[PDB]
Amino acid sequence: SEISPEQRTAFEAAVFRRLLEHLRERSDVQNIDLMNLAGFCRNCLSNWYREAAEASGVPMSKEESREIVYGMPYEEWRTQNGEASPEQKAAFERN
Amino acid sequence: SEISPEQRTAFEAAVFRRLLEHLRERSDVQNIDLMNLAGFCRNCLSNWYREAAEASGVPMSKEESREIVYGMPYEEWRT
Amino acid sequence: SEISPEQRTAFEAAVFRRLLEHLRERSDVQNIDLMNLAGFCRNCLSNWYREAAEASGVPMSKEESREIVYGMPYEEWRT
Amino acid sequence: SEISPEQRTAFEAAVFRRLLEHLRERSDVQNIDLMNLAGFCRNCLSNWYREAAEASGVPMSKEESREIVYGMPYEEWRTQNGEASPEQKAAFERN
Ligand SMILES: [Mg+2]
Ligand SMILES: [Mg+2]
Ligand SMILES: [Mg+2]
Ligand SMILES: [Mg+2]
Repeated sequence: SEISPEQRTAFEAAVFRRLLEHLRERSDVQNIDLMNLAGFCRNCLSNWYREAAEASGVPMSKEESREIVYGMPYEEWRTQNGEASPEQKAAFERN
Repeated sequence: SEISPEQRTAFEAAVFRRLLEHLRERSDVQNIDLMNLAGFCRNCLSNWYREAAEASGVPMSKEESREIVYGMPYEEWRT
Repeated sequence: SEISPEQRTAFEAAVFRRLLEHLRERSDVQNIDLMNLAGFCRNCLSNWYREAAEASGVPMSKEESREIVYGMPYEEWRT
Repeated sequence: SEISPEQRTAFEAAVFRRLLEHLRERSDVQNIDLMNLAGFCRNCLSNWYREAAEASGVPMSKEESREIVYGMPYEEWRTQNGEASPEQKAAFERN
């Protein structure tokens, strides 16, 4: 019921980590499609996180913030691109 | 690294609040299309937030979580 | 095993149609609660069906897929 | 647009395989909770699949149909039960 500002922040951070989980398992969900649809993507998330750290006095590169959001160097992730969609796996890769 | 657990929490929470704000301004983006593309929507966000509070020992209703994500009662947003 | 690819297709399709039928009769179960519990709902089913048709070379609209899953126009079900 | 009965069946089977994927990745989603909520679970799916095979003249045990739905012997799956929820992983297993 009655929650502290430290609880609100803990719940925001944790829900953010749930989102990150989720975008990592929906590796098929393209950033451009996210961009086109929703005006953000995993890159906007990395940038906003960078902005937050820089405002807190923590210097951080584009690629450091991306490793945080992606869970691996962004290069390791986007070269793990080339792969069938969930609906194409289901259609052709099973029976 | 040199970034403590509590710095991460700060940055993760700020980024979440910025997402929330950005979804409030992109009110033209339908939960349905977010769901069909990405497998989550504003209702999933409210659900994950509620589940986070529960996981931390704080019970919370479906409507409380939605108030938080939407920045208003859900039914007022539904308009 | 002794069960061919085409037997599987038969059985998988029949089980899907039985699920569909069972969700039509459990119209008291809200898409929202299905979504918050299981991470899918009747709208995800319609979306997956549309994506299956697309994956097979057949374009299909959001409303066509929903007609199939709901057994009626979505808006008529929304009532 | 205009689709054959063989296409309808192919799309039903494939959407069923997408569901099965999904329930396998949401291994945290309990059958009882599914039962309580929705009047079905992964066991009802196994049973219906069994009924369909038996009607097609294919004998199949309770446990064979379950291996089909679960993707592994049901024993290997339910002993891989005891594990933190997604929200508890996010809360306590990260920073
Ligand atoms: Mg972006
Ligand atoms: Mg959702
Ligand atoms: Mg859904
Ligand atoms: Mg059941």
